[PDB]
Amino acid sequence: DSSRRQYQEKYKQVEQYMSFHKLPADFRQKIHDYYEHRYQGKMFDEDSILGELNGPLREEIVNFNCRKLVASMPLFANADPNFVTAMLTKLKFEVFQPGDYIIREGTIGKKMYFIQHGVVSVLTKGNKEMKLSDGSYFGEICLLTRGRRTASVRADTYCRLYSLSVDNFNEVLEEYPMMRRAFETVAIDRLDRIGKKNSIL
Amino acid sequence: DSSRRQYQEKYKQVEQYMSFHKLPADFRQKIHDYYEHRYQGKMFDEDSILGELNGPLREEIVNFNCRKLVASMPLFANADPNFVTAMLTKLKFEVFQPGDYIIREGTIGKKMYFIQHGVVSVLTKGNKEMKLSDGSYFGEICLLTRGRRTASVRADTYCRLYSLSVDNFNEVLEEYPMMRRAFETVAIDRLDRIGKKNS
Amino acid sequence: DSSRRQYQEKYKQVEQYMSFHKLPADFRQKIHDYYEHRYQGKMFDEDSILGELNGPLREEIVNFNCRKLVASMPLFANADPNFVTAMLTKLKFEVFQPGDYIIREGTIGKKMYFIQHGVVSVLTKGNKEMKLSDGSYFGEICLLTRGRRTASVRADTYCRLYSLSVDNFNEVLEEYPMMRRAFETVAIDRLDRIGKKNSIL
Amino acid sequence: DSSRRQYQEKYKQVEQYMSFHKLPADFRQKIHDYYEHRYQGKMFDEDSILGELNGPLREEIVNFNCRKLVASMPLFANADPNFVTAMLTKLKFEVFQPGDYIIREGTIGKKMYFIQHGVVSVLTKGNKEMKLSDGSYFGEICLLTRGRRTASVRADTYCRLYSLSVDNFNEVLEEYPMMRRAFETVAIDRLDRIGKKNS
Ligand SMILES: O=c1ccn([C@@H]2O[C@@H]3COP(=O)(O)O[C@H]3[C@H]2O)c(=O)[nH]1
Ligand SMILES: O=c1ccn([C@@H]2O[C@@H]3COP(=O)(O)O[C@H]3[C@H]2O)c(=O)[nH]1
Ligand SMILES: O=c1ccn([C@@H]2O[C@@H]3COP(=O)(O)O[C@H]3[C@H]2O)c(=O)[nH]1
Ligand SMILES: O=c1ccn([C@@H]2O[C@@H]3COP(=O)(O)O[C@H]3[C@H]2O)c(=O)[nH]1
Repeated sequence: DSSRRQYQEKYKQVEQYMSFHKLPADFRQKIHDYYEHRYQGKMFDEDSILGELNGPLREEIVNFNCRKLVASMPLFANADPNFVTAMLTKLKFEVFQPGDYIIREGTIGKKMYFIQHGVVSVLTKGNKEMKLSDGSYFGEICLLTRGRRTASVRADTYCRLYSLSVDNFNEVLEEYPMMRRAFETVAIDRLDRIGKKNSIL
Repeated sequence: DSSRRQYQEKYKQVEQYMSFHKLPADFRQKIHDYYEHRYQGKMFDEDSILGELNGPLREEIVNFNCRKLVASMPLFANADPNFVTAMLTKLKFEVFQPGDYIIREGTIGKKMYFIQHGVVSVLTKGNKEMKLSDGSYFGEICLLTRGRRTASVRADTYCRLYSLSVDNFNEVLEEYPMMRRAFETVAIDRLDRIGKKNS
Repeated sequence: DSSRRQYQEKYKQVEQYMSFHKLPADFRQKIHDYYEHRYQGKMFDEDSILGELNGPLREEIVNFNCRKLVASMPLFANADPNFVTAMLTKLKFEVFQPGDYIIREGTIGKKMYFIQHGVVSVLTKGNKEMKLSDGSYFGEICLLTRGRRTASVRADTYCRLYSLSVDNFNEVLEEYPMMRRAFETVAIDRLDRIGKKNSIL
Repeated sequence: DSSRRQYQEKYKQVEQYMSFHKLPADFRQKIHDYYEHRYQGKMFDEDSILGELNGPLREEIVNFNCRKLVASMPLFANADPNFVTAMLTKLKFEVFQPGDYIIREGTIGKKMYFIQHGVVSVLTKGNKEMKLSDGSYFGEICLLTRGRRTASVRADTYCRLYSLSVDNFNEVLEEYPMMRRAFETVAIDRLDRIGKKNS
């Protein structure tokens, strides 16, 4: 209803914005396709909806909303239910298109990504490409070690991801410190592959 | 008028959201019941409204609105009207449904709760249940001690509660440091019952 | 136009809010009278208007908007034009009604007030009442000394004031440090009256 | 469409505000001219729009939108495309009218400015004027040195400028510390001209 009307009205705005800034045709279609895949014809002010509720309802919703991600992520498959719930309530749903550089090597990293659906290539200067898909995560090394992105990460298909900010990452880890090790273990394997023998983890 | 219509429009938007996210029907009904009890057909941007006023008017409005809560609460009984006002200004209104766990034993606590109307059960592994009702509060132990929750608290009825965050709690206690003692006395008696001591 | 329509629509909301919370009749009329005196039938999103402009236009507007206050305040009558402009751009216009306690003794003070128009009584426990009016300011002692309100301040008439927050106060004073003395001088006179011989100033 | 109407509705609201505050007619016309040049009949919540997108799309859009600025600016000439993107992401678009003092000698500086289109005069007490135009920047000295503005800068034409705050400047320079040198070199040459040295 109004959710569809909000999609339509906001897409209208986007169109006007693009025409005003004279974006080329190919990019306008890309933006079109992004809205369609990201929102599917509906837009909600989720933060204001969830804000209207209480903690327990909010908990149940984030838990059900992220059921697919939870299922496919062994980090989550197995864990303490309060840890999961704390993680989930901080995640931000993001959609990426084929070709997008989600992460650029050498930049400073402020977030990590969990793959619900899609395929990404990890491109490290100095090494071969490798691929990550459903139930993998990436970007954890900068959150753990606060240095620079050790590789680029590029979407190969439409990717539905959930991002976590560094500050949120540390908020959750200060509460469930025993869970840090799980990230670190994955991080050490990846650092080993790219020739960083790394004690900090 | 527009506030009844704002409720109507908002609840349709919630229905649309639940359908999009494919939530199960009984959850959908749970959510419908929550809105009915929480908002009772009307919605307001209270932040926008209050923010259009001045301090004296907001103070007056908060005291008036919480006059029943305040009279029910022994904490406010002997108390400085400025401490009362400081507290009220910082409370967030919340409603819970029967069987909701407001608090879970073992988790980290960031808020405490005052009861305006309803009954809750305090569920402590290792001890008998106890009930709390109108004008008591709970959840204060982790705000004082920064430990884990010592008990679960479950809504037995519909509960209308006002929550106070740990940051606001400290702020107002920084301001009225004589009032910390009242909370400590209660906390101490409940720690005694569950066989705990804390220096 | 829409400014009047926004007043009317927002006053409607207020009315609904009050009926819902069952406020008594006398207080509803007080709120009515407040809207009428504060807004005069018009409402603007000033922050969004001023946000649309640039610095120089913004400067000219705050300067003209506060012409009356500037005129009647010797602190301002005389001062460096950049200091004034910096002060003005931080002030918040507030209206108070006869009987209002603007400030309560013993509380912690986070703002001071400049009187554009109106009369206030300063009520110190332990001393006689005194009055302040157009071109006076009050509440400066807590901003300077960060302790407790040394007296209550109650509106006797409709008062049109401009408030300044402590953080804004210090922001401006870190830039124009030579202006602090002016507040301190007034503060010392008032502290003397209420029996606080005070070196901190 | 709605963005043309948003301009119309917004400008009526500005007219209402100016009438309420009793601003003089020529100021009222000044403000009318500013809106015409700044917004050119359309208004958008760019924050809301961009915020609906993702990082890759916002990056693409910012680079596309600033392609002329970037090509005009020698600072970006040899530069890492990630440093360029970091900077662009932090710029705020601003327009000034002829005779506006963008900066006043002697005041405290919190921002610097890049010129996309227009000419400014640099007015230094004690020295001859100089002009700056498309692709130069100014106001960088106080961002580096945290002193007072060493000169006034006045708009001679309509000026379309992008501003960068001191906090954002440091943030991006924290990230690309090799780029600080470029700003220093310019700053040093301008300090030389006004007979100043700084260790
Ligand atoms: O051989 C490798 C090297 C790295 N990576 C990922 O790429 C990410 C880039 O950002 P980051 O450096 O914050 O985290 C990195 C890892 O998650 C990988 O999966 N396999
Ligand atoms: O015997 C008992 C034990 C506990 N309680 C309450 O349950 C609360 C759970 O969270 P918390 O640990 O921060 O605070 C606790 C108290 O407010 C109680 O009333 N009686
Ligand atoms: O004899 C007196 C005593 C005090 N006062 C004012 O009352 C104010 C109360 O708040 P404050 O303590 O932050 O600042 C105080 C002064 O500005 C006054 O005008 N005359
Ligand atoms: O001879 C001169 C002197 C100065 N300037 C510029 O004017 C600016 C004024 O503010 P600021 O002091 O932060 O930075 C200064 C420079 O960018 C210049 O281009 N040539």
